[PDB]
Amino acid sequence: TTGVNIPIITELVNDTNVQFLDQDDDDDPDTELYLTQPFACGTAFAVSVLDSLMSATYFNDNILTLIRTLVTGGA
Amino acid sequence: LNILKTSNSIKLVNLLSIFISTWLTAAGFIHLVENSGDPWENFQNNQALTYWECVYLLMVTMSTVGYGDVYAKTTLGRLFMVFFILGGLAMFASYVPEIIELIGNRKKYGGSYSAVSGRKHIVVCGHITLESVSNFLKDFLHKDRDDVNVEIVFLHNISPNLELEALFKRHFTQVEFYQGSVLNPHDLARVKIESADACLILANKYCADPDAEDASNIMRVISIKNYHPKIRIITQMLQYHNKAHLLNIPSWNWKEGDDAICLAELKLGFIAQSCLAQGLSTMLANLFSMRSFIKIEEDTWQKYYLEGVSNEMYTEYLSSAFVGLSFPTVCELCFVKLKLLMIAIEYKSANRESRILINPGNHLKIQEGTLGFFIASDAKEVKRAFFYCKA
Amino acid sequence: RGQRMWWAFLASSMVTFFGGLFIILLWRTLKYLWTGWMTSVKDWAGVMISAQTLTGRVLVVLVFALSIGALVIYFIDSSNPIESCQNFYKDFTLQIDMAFNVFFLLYFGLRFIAANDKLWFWLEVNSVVDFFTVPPVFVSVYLNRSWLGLRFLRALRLIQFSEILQFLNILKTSNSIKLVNLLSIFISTWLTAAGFIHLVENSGDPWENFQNNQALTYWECVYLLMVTMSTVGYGDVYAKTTLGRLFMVFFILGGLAMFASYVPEIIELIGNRKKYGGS
Ligand SMILES: CC(C)CCC[C@@H](C)[C@H]1CC[C@H]2[C@@H]3CC=C4C[C@@H](OC(=O)CCC(=O)O)CC[C@]4(C)[C@H]3CC[C@]12C
Ligand SMILES: CC(C)CCC[C@@H](C)[C@H]1CC[C@H]2[C@@H]3CC=C4C[C@@H](OC(=O)CCC(=O)O)CC[C@]4(C)[C@H]3CC[C@]12C
Ligand SMILES: CC(C)CCC[C@@H](C)[C@H]1CC[C@H]2[C@@H]3CC=C4C[C@@H](OC(=O)CCC(=O)O)CC[C@]4(C)[C@H]3CC[C@]12C
Ligand SMILES: CC(C)CCC[C@@H](C)[C@H]1CC[C@H]2[C@@H]3CC=C4C[C@@H](OC(=O)CCC(=O)O)CC[C@]4(C)[C@H]3CC[C@]12C
Ligand SMILES: CC(C)CCC[C@@H](C)[C@H]1CC[C@H]2[C@@H]3CC=C4C[C@@H](OC(=O)CCC(=O)O)CC[C@]4(C)[C@H]3CC[C@]12C
Ligand SMILES: CC(C)CCC[C@@H](C)[C@H]1CC[C@H]2[C@@H]3CC=C4C[C@@H](OC(=O)CCC(=O)O)CC[C@]4(C)[C@H]3CC[C@]12C
Ligand SMILES: CC(C)CCC[C@@H](C)[C@H]1CC[C@H]2[C@@H]3CC=C4C[C@@H](OC(=O)CCC(=O)O)CC[C@]4(C)[C@H]3CC[C@]12C
Ligand SMILES: CC(C)CCC[C@@H](C)[C@H]1CC[C@H]2[C@@H]3CC=C4C[C@@H](OC(=O)CCC(=O)O)CC[C@]4(C)[C@H]3CC[C@]12C
Ligand SMILES: Oc1cc(NCCCCCN2CCOCC2)ccc1Oc1c(F)c(F)c(C(F)(F)F)c(F)c1F
Ligand SMILES: Oc1cc(NCCCCCN2CCOCC2)ccc1Oc1c(F)c(F)c(C(F)(F)F)c(F)c1F
Ligand SMILES: [Ca+2]
Ligand SMILES: [Ca+2]
Ligand SMILES: [K+]
Ligand SMILES: [K+]
Ligand SMILES: [Mg+2]
Repeated sequence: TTGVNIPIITELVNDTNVQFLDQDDDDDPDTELYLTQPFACGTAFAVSVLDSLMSATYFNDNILTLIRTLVTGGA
Repeated sequence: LNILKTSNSIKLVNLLSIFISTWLTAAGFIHLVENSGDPWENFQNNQALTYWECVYLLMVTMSTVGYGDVYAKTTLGRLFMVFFILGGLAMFASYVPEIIELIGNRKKYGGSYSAVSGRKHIVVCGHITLESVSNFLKDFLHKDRDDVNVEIVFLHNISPNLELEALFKRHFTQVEFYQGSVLNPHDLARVKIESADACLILANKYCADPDAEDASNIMRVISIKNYHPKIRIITQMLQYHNKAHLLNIPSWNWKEGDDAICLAELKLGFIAQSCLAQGLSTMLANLFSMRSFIKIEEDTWQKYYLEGVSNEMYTEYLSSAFVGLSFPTVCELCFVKLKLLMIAIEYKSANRESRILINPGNHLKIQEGTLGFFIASDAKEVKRAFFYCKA
Repeated sequence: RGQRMWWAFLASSMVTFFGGLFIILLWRTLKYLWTGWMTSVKDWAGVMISAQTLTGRVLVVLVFALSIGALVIYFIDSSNPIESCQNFYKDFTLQIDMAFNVFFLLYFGLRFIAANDKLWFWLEVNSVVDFFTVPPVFVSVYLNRSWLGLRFLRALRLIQFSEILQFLNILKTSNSIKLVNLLSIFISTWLTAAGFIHLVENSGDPWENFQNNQALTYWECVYLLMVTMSTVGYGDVYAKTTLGRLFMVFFILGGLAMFASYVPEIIELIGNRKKYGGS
């Protein structure tokens, strides 16, 4: 067959390039990253989305512990 | 109140407010002191001035014009004038130019491009500079071509300088400029790309790294094709192996016409061909540069070399009179009669097929509206063919 | 003498510029609410406006010459009183002048056709100066009496030299263009400001029924403006009327920056010689 169904995960350093990853997408440089089709399909990823982790850590006591256990498998 | 968000607006408002406030306040103080008198002299020293006159007095003093038509006469007035001369002159010297500078940041090349019904147009983007633009225009609008109607529309990211402006003025009718960028999917609509004949992409041949330029051009191509699926595109490229990346675009249909030019491949090809017969490279490279006839009298080799370079290569269909004929017969007949050199013809079929030179009998004239290549002085002379009746 | 007719000439220019603005704005809105041979005509006018053809070349030069010619007429007329009556058939002037303004009217028509957005063409400096200079001549020839109103704006046509020179393909480098732009702008501003001061000063204040007029000549006005713009300010000659002072304030705000930023650049651009060239 063809190679359109191959799962792919990619990491970007500048978010605005996300418009190029897909062809049947409604590209526009105004919508935030969390609305673009590649993100909501769980295909792209950028470090920029983790800036929000600061404030969430301060209010709730020990979220950071929970995330590490759930992700890195053993803390 | 969120009315001011940017930086230039804040700077401008601050300067204006401070300047006007200082001016009016000092004028008021002079008005008071002058209309009244000095107290110790029992207010016997008064002078008559209106507020507007006081405003006028200060502007002359700050500017240093010093007309001397009106001036303060009281002790307090003179004292205040001395201290204000020490103070406000620096403000006037270093504020007015700032405001004059901040106003006047107008982008001259906004706006869009109206579309004219019944007339095609193209759009050009990429590495734009004086030399490239001049060469491109000089070749594109040459008169040896048949009369043309297309309108060129540039689109770049850096505002032009004076010489380039002068060039645009000299071609005021056929050339228009706009400022923007291809990657922004608003500028494309702003230049009405959805109804355009084609889209060229110049490239910077003299680059530091060939691969970065290729990546940038591929990005431009994918953005344009994303905006509009079906549009002719012509692109320059700097490495041979990078050409394969173009085929990965899902809608790059070269079969319907989408051509890429690889400079390295063509250069090496010309040189290699010259390795067989000398001078072939310089003889071929003159068949694509539109030049007119030049006549000289002094009997030097230039007198013949220029007659040589006056030629170009064109293409046109063939008259119906050549149905059942052999390629050699057709070629020699065209030569002797029309003074035209017919080098090669394509073969119409279910698939694309072009033959260079054909022996007789092997391939008679198909006469299926066949297309033939030619060499001539200008496009006008080629139309002598396709009209060949029994005249 | 008699009743002053200055109101008519000022009226004729005003109604044209606003009336033209109204009809164009209305017609655009009308088409919004309700919802080729023309192209060929526009193309011919554009070719004629530029210097593509021989016929284009001759027309532009005439505009260059007649722009100077109209200005010289203004200098001569400055000496005459502000309001006066004359016979059209008797005087050599006002007949040459009438001829010139016919030509400027036509060249306005061709320039109008080739524009893209008629509104932003209408709101252009050359268009507005033509609006304020042309109709008064016809009004004057009809009424047989003339007023020296706003005629000083003819000096503003010197701006277009930098462009009607490039069209002929004479300026090519990046220094001659800079120099020509600076010179033309500077001289035009200076002369037009002098003309306005002349008008306002020789005429009186209107509400005071022209009882505070001060007598000045055009050269004196030019000299006054140069002295002020250089921030020297002798006390011998100065504006006295209210409108004069009011204009002088804003001109002090602008022209000082103009002069102090332009003169050094011109001085530097000239004199860029190769002191050791030769053979
Ligand atoms: C506004 C603030 C900063 C206070 C400023 C105070 C001083 C700078 C001024 C304000 C009032 C002035 C006084 C106003 C009036 C007089 C009367 C004057 O004598 C007369 O007019 C005749 C005798 C009389 O009137 O009794 C002598 C100066 C003196 C004391 C002035 C001296 C200077 C004074 C104190
Ligand atoms: C530094 C700024 C903030 C204030 C400056 C104030 C001075 C300009 C004033 C304040 C008090 C004034 C003095 C107050 C009173 C007199 C007496 C006066 O003598 C007379 O004319 C006799 C009759 C009378 O006393 O009025 C002569 C001026 C003099 C010295 C004045 C001179 C001007 C002075 C020093
Ligand atoms: C350059 C811009 C930003 C500021 C210019 C400031 C001055 C040149 C002008 C602006 C407003 C003018 C004022 C507007 C209105 C009046 C009221 C006017 O009142 C009368 O005419 C009444 C006289 C009477 O009742 O006897 C007197 C002049 C005055 C103070 C004007 C004085 C001169 C002012 C301060
Ligand atoms: C802010 C800009 C657009 C205009 C600034 C000026 C205006 C606000 C006008 C409105 C009222 C005018 C004033 C009305 C009356 C007079 C009295 C008039 O008295 C005289 O003729 C005195 C003798 C002389 O001026 O030579 C002088 C001008 C003046 C102050 C006018 C100056 C200009 C003013 C302030
Ligand atoms: C190249 C162009 C821009 C002209 C540049 C020079 C002008 C500014 C000068 C040159 C000769 C001058 C003229 C020379 C002599 C006279 C006659 C002179 O006559 C009177 O004084 C008449 C008095 C009267 O009867 O009312 C009036 C000024 C005038 C027209 C001058 C007006 C200004 C002129 C046109
Ligand atoms: C800068 C732009 C907005 C133009 C502004 C023009 C006004 C300042 C002028 C134009 C017409 C002038 C008016 C024209 C004629 C008159 C009649 C004039 O009265 C007389 O002619 C006789 C009065 C008497 O019998 O004493 C008084 C001034 C006034 C209203 C003038 C006041 C000033 C006006 C409005
Ligand atoms: C906004 C720009 C483009 C133009 C600004 C024009 C103003 C400077 C002019 C327009 C009308 C003028 C006013 C028209 C008439 C008068 C009445 C005039 O007084 C009289 O005629 C009689 C006074 C008395 O009774 O003694 C004093 C000047 C004044 C206020 C003028 C002051 C200056 C004004 C405001
Ligand atoms: C630098 C090149 C382009 C030559 C420029 C020539 C002008 C600067 C000359 C030519 C004719 C001259 C004018 C010829 C005659 C007169 C009338 C003359 O009348 C008087 O003497 C009035 C009373 C006085 O001011 O003493 C004043 C100077 C003036 C305007 C002259 C001003 C200077 C002008 C315009
Ligand atoms: O100047 C002043 C004006 C007044 N107003 C009344 C004037 C009446 C005049 C009557 N005349 C009738 C006939 O002619 C027309 C007028 C009062 C005190 C003054 O004295 C000041 C002073 F000495 C001083 F030093 C300072 C400061 F700068 F220090 F603050 C001041 F602010 C002052 F006000
Ligand atoms: O200036 C003006 C002049 C005249 N006629 C002058 C002749 C008067 C009669 C003959 N004179 C009598 C005695 O003296 C000597 C001979 C009429 C109205 C005017 O009013 C203007 C105005 F108020 C204004 F504001 C503006 C501007 F600001 F818009 F520019 C103007 F352009 C104006 F023209
Ligand atoms: Ca996309
Ligand atoms: Ca040729
Ligand atoms: K000074
Ligand atoms: K002085
Ligand atoms: Mg055009």
